[PDB]
Amino acid sequence: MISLADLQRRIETGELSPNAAIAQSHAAIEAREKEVHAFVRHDKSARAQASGPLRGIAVGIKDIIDTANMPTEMGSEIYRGWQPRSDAPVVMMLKRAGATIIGKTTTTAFASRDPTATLNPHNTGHSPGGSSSGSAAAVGAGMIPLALGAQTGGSVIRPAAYCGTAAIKPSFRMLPTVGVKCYSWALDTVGLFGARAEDLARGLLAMTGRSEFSGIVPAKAPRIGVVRQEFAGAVEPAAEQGLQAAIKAAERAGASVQAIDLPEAVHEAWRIHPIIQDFEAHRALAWEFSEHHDEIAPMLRASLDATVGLTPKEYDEARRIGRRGRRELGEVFEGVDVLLTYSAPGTAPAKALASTGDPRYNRLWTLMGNPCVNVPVLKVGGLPIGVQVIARFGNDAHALATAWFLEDALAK
Amino acid sequence: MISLADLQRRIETGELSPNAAIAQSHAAIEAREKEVHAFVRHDKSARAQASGPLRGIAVGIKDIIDTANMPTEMGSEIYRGWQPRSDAPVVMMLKRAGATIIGKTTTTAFASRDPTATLNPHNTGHSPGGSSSGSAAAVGAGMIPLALGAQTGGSVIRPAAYCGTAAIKPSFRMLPTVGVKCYSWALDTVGLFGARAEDLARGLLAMTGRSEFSGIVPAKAPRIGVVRQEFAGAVEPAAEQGLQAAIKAAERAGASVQAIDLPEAVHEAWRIHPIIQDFEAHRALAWEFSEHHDEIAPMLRASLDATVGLTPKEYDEARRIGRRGRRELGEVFEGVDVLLTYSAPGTAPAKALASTGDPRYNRLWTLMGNPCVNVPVLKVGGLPIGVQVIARFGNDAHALATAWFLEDALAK
Repeated sequence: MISLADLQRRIETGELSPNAAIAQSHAAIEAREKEVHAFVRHDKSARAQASGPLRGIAVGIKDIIDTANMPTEMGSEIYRGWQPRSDAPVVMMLKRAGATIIGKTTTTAFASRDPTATLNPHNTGHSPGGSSSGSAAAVGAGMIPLALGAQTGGSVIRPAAYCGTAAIKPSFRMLPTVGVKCYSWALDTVGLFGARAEDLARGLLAMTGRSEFSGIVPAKAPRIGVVRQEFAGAVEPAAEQGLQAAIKAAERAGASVQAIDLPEAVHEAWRIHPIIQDFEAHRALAWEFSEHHDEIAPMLRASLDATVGLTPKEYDEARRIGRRGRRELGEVFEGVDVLLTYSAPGTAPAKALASTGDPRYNRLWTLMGNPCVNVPVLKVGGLPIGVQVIARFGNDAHALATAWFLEDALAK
Repeated sequence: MISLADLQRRIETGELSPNAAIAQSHAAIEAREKEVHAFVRHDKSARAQASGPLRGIAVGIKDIIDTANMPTEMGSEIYRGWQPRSDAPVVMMLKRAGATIIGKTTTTAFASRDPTATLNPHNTGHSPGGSSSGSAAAVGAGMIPLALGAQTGGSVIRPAAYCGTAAIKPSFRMLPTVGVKCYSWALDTVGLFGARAEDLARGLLAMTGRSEFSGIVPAKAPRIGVVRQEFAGAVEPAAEQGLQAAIKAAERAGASVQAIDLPEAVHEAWRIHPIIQDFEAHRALAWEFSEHHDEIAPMLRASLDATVGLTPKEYDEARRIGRRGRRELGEVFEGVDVLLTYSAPGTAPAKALASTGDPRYNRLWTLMGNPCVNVPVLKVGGLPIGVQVIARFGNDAHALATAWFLEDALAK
C-alpha cells in the first residue's frame, strides 16, 4: 500500500515532486483497476497541486460524497449521470490542503447492502466489504495513499478490515456530513482509509488543522480493555484468531490487557441501532422510495419495504436508549484508555454469497460516536483479518497513537 | 392570513374542495406578488392532490430547500438555474401528506444577511426580515396557509415576528436538514410559518405523524418565566410594549408570570453562537468561498472574510460552552413550563436600512435547540411586534399549546 506520511516526507525534502507522486498514483490505479474495479470514475487528467501539506497526495472519494468536477451517482441507476454543483466540505478540506481528487470510488446503492462489482485486492473471489467498497479496495490494492468513505453501520471499519488497510471513523460530527448522501443523520460519519495509522493522522491534520493530530507518535504501554461484544453473538474463527494475535503482540509490547464487559445500557444501544437507522432512512430516502421504489437496488428496497411501519414513538424510545448507552460507555473509559475488539465477523465473504459482510460488530460504535481505527493483524487463507481500536469520544488522536502502537507490536 | 386548520376543517367536511383551496392561493399570490415579491418562482400549474390531511393546502418553500420539479437557487447567482435531482425529505413529508408545493419563496444569499427584494406585507417600505424572507412575507400577505423556512441565527422567528405570522422552530434535529443548504450543521433547524399556533400543530402532525401534535389544545394556567436577554443588549421600545402586553393578557387569562434571570452559562452560550456558526460556515461553504468568492453576496462575503481565522481550538471551546448552556438551561425549566421573551429587537427595519434585522434575540435558542414559537401580539405604527414562547427541548407540543393559550389571551 502507498503510505501518505511517506510521500509527505519525501516530497517535503524534495526527494519526490508532487507531479511525480500523482503520476505514481495514476500508474498504480492503471495497473490494478481492471481487476479490482474500485473506481466508478478515475480522472486520468487529475494533476498535483503546487502547495499545501497534501500536495502530491492522490485521494479516492466514495461516490455518495459530492464532487463538482465528477459525477456522484450514489451507486444507483436513479442517480446515473447526476452532477452535484459543489464539492462537499470534506472534499474541499482535502483540496485546500493541496490534495488531488483522483476519482470516485465505488459505493453500494445508497450505501446499503447491495454489493458493488468491486473485488477484494487480496483475492478477487471475495468481497472488499461495504458500503465504502471502492475506497478500501483502492487503498488495499496499493492504488492510492488515501480515500474517504462513510459509515452508518460499519461501512468504514469492516471493508478496511476485509481489505487489510488502516482506517478511522472519527468522532461523530468531527467531520461534516454536508454533501454526503444521508442514510441516517443520527449515525452517518465520514471515514478515512490509509496504509497505516500514521497516514490517517497526517490526513486528518491537513483536513482539519487540529493540533491533536499534530506530532502524533505511537502510544507507550497502553491500558487496553478487550470487549468481544457478546450481544452480537460469536465471531468466526478467523476473527478470534486475529484478536488473540493482537492481544498477545500488545502484551509482548508492554501493554496491560484486560477483558471487560460492556454495561447493559450499551448492549441495548447496540440492539436499537437498526431502529434509529431504518426509521431515519425512510425520511432521508423519501423521494427515492416514493418516486423510484422499483428502481432501488433489491436488498435495500426489501429492507425499506420491511421497515415502513416503524413509528416515531419507538424511534424516540430508541434514541433515548442510545443516549443512555453513550453516558455509561464513557464510564467504561474511566479505567481504560482504549477498547480492543473485532472489526468484522471474520474473513471477507466470497462474492458468491452476495454479501458485503455483517456490520454487527461495527454498528454500536457508530451510534456511540467514538473514534474507531482498524489495525490489520494477519491473514487466514490469504484473506486479511483486523482488530478495531476504540477510544473515548473526542480522543481520536489517542485511538491513532494506540493503533500505531499495535501495528509496531505486531511487526514485533 | 389563511388558516391551515380552517382549510382542513372546511375540506374535510365538504364545505370547500381541495382544488378551490389551491385556486384561492394561486389567486392570492397573483393579487399581491407584484407588491410583495415573496416568490422566486410560482408554479401556476400546481394542483391539489387527491388524498391526505394536507390535500388542498398550498405550501411555499424557502429556496435553499431542494425541490425536484423546480430550481433551488439558494438566493445566489452562483446557483442560478440549479436543479436538484430530488425533493428534500421535509418537502416529501409535505407531499406524502397531500400538500401542494406551490412555489419557492425568496431566501437571502445562502440564508445569511444580504437582503432580498421581498417587502413586508404590512408596509411595503419595510423589510420582511430574513433569512426566510419570502416564507414569512407570503404567509403574512395571506398568499399561502403554510411555508417552510430554516433558522441558524433567527431566520424563522424574527421574520415571522416582523410579518406578524405564527411560526415555530421545532427542537433541533427533529425535522431532517437533508436537502437544506447548510450554513452551520450545529445550528440549522427547519421551521414552519402559519397563521396561528394551531396551524403549525396540524402542519407538524401531517409532516411527522407524531401523536404529540395531535389533539393539541390551548394550555391551562401556564407557568411562564419572562427573560429579557439583557446580555443581548437593549431592546427597542415597541418590543417591550409587545412583551408587556403579552404578560398582561397572560395574567388576565390565569397564567402565573414571573421574571427570571438566565444563568451565566446561558449568557456565555449566547456570546459564542457566532463562533460556532461562522467556523462551521467556512467549512459548509468552502466550495463557494474558494471557487466563487467574489460571487458571494456582499454582507455574507464580508462576514466570512472576517472569520477565516477562527480556529478548531476556539471552535471546540465554543461548543463546550454551548453544552454547559444547555445543561443549566434545562434546570431553569424545573420551575416554569415555558420562557417568554422578545422575538426581535423591535418593529421591522425600513428597507432603506438594507438590513434584515439583528438576530441577537433569536440565536441563543437556536444553539440550545429548544422549540421556539412566535406569537403576534400587536402593531406599532402599523408594524407587527411578536413575542417568543420557548419550552424545554423536545416539548414542541407544549410550546404550541402555550402559544395557542397566549393568542386567545391576547384576543381577550
